[PDB]
Amino acid sequence: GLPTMNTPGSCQFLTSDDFQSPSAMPQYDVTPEMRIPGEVKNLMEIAEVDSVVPVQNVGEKVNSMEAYQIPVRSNEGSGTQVFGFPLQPGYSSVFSRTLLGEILNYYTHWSGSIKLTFMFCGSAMATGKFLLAYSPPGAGAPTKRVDAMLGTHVIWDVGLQSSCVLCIPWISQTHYRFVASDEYTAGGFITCWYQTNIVVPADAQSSCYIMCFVSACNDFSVRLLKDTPFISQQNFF
Amino acid sequence: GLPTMNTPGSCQFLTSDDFQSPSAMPQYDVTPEMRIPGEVKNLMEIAEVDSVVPVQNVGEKVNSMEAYQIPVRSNEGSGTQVFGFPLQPGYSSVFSRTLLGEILNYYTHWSGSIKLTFMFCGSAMATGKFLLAYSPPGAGAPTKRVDAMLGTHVIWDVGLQSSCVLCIPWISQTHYRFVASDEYTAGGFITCWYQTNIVVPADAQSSCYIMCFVSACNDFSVRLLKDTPFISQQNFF
Amino acid sequence: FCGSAMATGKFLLAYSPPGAGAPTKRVDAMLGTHVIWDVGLQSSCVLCIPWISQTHYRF
Amino acid sequence: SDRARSITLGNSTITTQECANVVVGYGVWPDYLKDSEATAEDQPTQPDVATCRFYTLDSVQWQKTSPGWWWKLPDALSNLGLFGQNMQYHYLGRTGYTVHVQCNASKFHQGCLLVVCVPEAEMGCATLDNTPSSAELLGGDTAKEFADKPVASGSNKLVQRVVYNAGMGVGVGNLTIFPHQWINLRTNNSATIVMPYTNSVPMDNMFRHNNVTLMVIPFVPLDYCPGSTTYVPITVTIAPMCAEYNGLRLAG
Amino acid sequence: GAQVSTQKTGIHYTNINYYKDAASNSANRQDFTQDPGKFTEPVKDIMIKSLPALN
Amino acid sequence: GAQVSTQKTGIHYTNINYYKDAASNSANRQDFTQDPGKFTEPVKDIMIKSLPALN
Amino acid sequence: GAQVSTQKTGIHYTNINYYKDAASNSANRQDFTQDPGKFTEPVKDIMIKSLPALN
Amino acid sequence: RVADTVGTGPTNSEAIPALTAAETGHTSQVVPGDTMQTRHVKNYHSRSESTIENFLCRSACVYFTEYKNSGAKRYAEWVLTPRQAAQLRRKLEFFTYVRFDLELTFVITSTQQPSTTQNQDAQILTHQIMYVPPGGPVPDKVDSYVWQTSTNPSVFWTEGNAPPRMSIPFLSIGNAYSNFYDGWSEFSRNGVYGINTLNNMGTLYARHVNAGSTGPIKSTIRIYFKPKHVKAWIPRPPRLCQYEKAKNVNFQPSGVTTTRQSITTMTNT
Ligand SMILES: O=C(O)c1ccc(NS(=O)(=O)c2ccc(N3C(=O)c4ccccc4C3=O)cc2)cc1
Ligand SMILES: O=C(O)c1ccc(NS(=O)(=O)c2ccc(N3C(=O)c4ccccc4C3=O)cc2)cc1
Ligand SMILES: *C(=O)CCCCCCCCCCCCC
Ligand SMILES: *C(=O)CCCCCCCCCCCCC
Ligand SMILES: *C(=O)CCCCCCCCCCCCC
Repeated sequence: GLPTMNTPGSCQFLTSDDFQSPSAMPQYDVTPEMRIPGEVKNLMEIAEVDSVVPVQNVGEKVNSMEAYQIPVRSNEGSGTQVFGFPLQPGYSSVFSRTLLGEILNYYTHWSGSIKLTFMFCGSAMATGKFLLAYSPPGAGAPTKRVDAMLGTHVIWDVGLQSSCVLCIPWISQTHYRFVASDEYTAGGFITCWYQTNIVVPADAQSSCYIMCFVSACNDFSVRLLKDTPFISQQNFF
Repeated sequence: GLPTMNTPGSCQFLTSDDFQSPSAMPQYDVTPEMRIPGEVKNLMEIAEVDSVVPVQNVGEKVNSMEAYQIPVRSNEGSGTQVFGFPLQPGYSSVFSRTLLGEILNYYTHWSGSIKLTFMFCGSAMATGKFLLAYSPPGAGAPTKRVDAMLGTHVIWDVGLQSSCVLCIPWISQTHYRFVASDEYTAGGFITCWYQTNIVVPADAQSSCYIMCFVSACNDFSVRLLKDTPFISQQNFF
Repeated sequence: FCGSAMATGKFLLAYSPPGAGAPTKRVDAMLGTHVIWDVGLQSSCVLCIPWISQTHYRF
Repeated sequence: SDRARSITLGNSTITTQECANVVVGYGVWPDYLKDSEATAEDQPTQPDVATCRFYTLDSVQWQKTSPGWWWKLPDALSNLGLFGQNMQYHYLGRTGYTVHVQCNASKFHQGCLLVVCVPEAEMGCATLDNTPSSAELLGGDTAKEFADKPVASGSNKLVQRVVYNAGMGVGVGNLTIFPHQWINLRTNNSATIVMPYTNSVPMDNMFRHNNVTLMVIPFVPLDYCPGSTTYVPITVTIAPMCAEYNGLRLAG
Repeated sequence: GAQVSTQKTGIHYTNINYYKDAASNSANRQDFTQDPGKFTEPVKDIMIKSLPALN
Repeated sequence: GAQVSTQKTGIHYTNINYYKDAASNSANRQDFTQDPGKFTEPVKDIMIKSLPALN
Repeated sequence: GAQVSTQKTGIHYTNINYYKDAASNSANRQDFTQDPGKFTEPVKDIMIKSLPALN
Repeated sequence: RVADTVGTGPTNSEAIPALTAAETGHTSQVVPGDTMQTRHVKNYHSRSESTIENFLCRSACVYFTEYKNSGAKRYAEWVLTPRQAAQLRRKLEFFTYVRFDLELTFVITSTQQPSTTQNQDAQILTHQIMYVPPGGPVPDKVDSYVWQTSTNPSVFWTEGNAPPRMSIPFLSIGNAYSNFYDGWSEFSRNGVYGINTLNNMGTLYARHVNAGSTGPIKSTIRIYFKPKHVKAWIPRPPRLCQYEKAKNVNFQPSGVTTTRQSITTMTNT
């Protein structure tokens, strides 16, 4: 016949290969398709959807709904911190089990902007202002309000419209950052402070909560598939 | 199926082969390129760059900067030799660890012209003349100035313009010469003499130095890749 | 420069705007306007002092 | 004529009477980052004439026995001017340099220097299972010096400094592929190199990466007869080129 | 009956189908259409950013 | 979709790409462009041989 | 880029070169040019048979 | 490529191509016809073996590890670097920044180990090599759930066939791999020096999928890297010293060259 020669990689099973293989059932006609609502064609469709972030998660809070709630209250003075967590989804305790964060433990690399939304869930007599800050890395976390207003920030005023978005720009030396912890591809720190006290009248609760959401922007992308560390087994089920 | 027949060389791993092989990560998009200064596309680009030659290298000189320095001084008469080394880069002690010489221990064959540059590093009151000679092989090294002026030579006069180039023509029976020592592809000998004494006034040093440089010309080429004898190991690092 | 023709040297000719007192080190004086003067043939160099003033005239 | 040169950046002006031309990088002149190579999405800070101007570093004596000197580039200007005050408030920045080395001596003196700007000059440690500390590599406008004899191996965080290996384990006579000039005292008294920004990322933090290292190495020692000047300094002057900074935060 | 298509790059390749069943063909790797607007913005009224979400 | 290119001689060969990734292709052996003028002559002023390098 | 050449007979075959080096090609079997006149008749003067070789 | 020599006759001129100033940092462009009478030569030489995509594009053994079908050391772990083995490492360090695609090729061999087991009778061995991208689960034993390979690239190879091979893209987060890093990853400038995450490209695991024999068999896997589609920037002086460590540039001070008797002698010692 036709003289041929085999090359390295013949008679191997590579799990990522695409080759054609004969059907075991030939001339089998499959059932028609129907239009089912909500077809998914990309996983960045469903990473652009808001998901409640468990900011609190200190001891026994993860075994309750108190994880999702962020305390804020009427206190003396202002310029006290409300929360702080580091930017690094798919590593951080805060972000690893969010909807964004679990489409990001299947990938090694990530790029793009992330938008946090906050929703004030006090009474309609409560009012206040917050400073929602993001600091690039290289100087540690800000420990005062005056240190935190030197970074990117938004001042949020609560009225009608009970949410505000802090969009986190992409500021990185590299085009991608590792999903896993590395100090070369450090993300920075996201902190919140009282710009002004929570002020309430009599007969309205002086303790209120904030809920946080996280989603990707439209410039976001992920790269390089890998197994997730979050599912295990000891035997077949 | 299609009748085929296998030939000798099937199911071998030849280390120099070019064949296509499936990617283990399919549809992976690589990071964009940026223009980084100083892209290299050929190694004859970087063999055409001058590199200081350690002409001296006699005993304890190789463990100092005295290797690179060539003594010249005011002496009685003239027609005394300054240095001599054989033409054979990638073998000779003088040339094997020069920048030219180390892109030439990865190759078996070499061809073309080589240009030596000399730079006088006396004071600006010092003056002198030299005879920079090259003798083709077949009569041994010249042992007198009058034997050395029968070959290719340049008389170098020191003034403003403190360098002079001795370009070594290609004069060979064969189109290529071996990198390694062979007497069939002998190179010849490069020697230097006082054409005139070094003359200085009072209060200026009568001892001066010369530095030598080496680079390939634009007609230079190398052929036939091989392992270099200059890197070793006993175990993995 | 009115040395001999074998003498050579370099100088830093500086001008500092006011508001921080006179510079007391070379490294303080190179943060203002300056010219590095090299002596060779051409034995003069000009330090031109720009007009940097809040007002249009000075007393 | 060909020996006269003047370079004006900001306030500063340099003038030389003996000049060997200007070497420019890899034939690439400093430029601002393009929007088709940029990654960071914030608006840059470009201070212009408050960063891009000549800064003189401390002088260092050239003696008959001197082995050489090195300065690591962004961290030798880190305490100087508003160049130093933009790189501690920002996470990122990129810049090229113009390095000018001066050294004048009479026509009865002799010696030769090699002036090189070496991209990413990573330097060995005296002890082979340790890496150097940051107090042995970085000056701050003070020069670090080479040695002429091997550094003994203790339990050191010391650099292995020897002139002939250049502290990197390479031949010192092969450093001539890097942008370079020679100061030969019978010809010229100054050397000018213009480096462009060289990195594998478009901007980088400058307080933990040094992307260039200047080295001044005697190849022919200083020599003179009795009656001449015995003190010959070497001054280094460095100007940023097209500095940008991005990622404004708190100082540190 | 060969198809010629572009490769994933920062050229072209050739493919012939050898079997009579369309379930024997290699996987479809290069389909990049997407529409996140079903899961984001499922609201009946059109939201305009730079205007109140609630009047 | 075959490419036909010249061989290294002191004829021609045919090549088809079989994979959908451009990192699966055979090595580029025949790119011979070069420019030594970045590393030799990096000087700002144009040097003319047959004229003084320094006036 | 196939060559079609005649076979040795008392038809035609097809050949494609698969490699980028011209030292990888199959042997040249069908080159039948010859010239025995270098080794026979190397004489300066033209010899005519049917005439004396020496007058 | 190679240029043609041009003929030249006698001169006596104010031209001075031979004289130059080497202080300018410029390599002289003198050709042989400048300094002497030459004939015209046609050159047909080429510079095709000294392309960067010829120099670096040959398979080179980077590492080898061993593992057994019994006892301890049931699998082999290796973090992919081209810096364990001297020869490949030196070639890449003619450059500061490189960018390439790998082709991995594995030569897997097996050797019967001495034992007092009576009536050994091996079945054919099948081996699994599993590439794990940075992060994610790491096998801690043979027979863990990590060898499922649901999303990790993996190959299976039975003995007496052709070596496996696979292509790897350019996997850097940067725009080129760096062979040198003059910095710290920490902002404090403490910790390890010269350590960077631009050159991460996972870990490789290898095991037997069956113990074929009742007796002990030990396998050796050798990994070969072949760069291809190469681009390289900023050339550097070659390494003069022997390497000591795979993560450091540390060296023992070495002389410039080997010695010889005199500065006029025509032989080496
Ligand atoms: O290697 C893999 O592909 C592979 C290994 C483990 C695996 N999942 S597991 O939950 O870790 C698991 C671990 C062990 C066993 N298992 C055994 O090891 C075994 C031995 C003998 C009889 C039955 C069994 C059996 O159920 C089954 C599952 C899946 C695949
Ligand atoms: O043959 C080659 O491809 C090969 C042989 C040697 C080699 N490099 S080496 O530095 O000479 C070297 C020499 C020996 C070993 N080595 C052993 O021989 C060995 C035996 C048993 C366990 C561990 C090892 C082990 O590290 C490792 C490296 C690379 C490849
Ligand atoms: C269209 O299909 C014709 C184009 C040329 C086909 C070349 C076919 C290659 C060899 C046969 C593959 C047959 C698979 C059953
Ligand atoms: C262009 O590609 C069409 C030219 C003729 C193609 C012949 C194809 C040879 C056999 C198929 C190779 C297919 C590889 C997936
Ligand atoms: C000219 O070469 C095109 C003619 C048709 C080519 C059919 C090719 C046969 C299969 C591919 C051989 C490729 C060898 C690398």
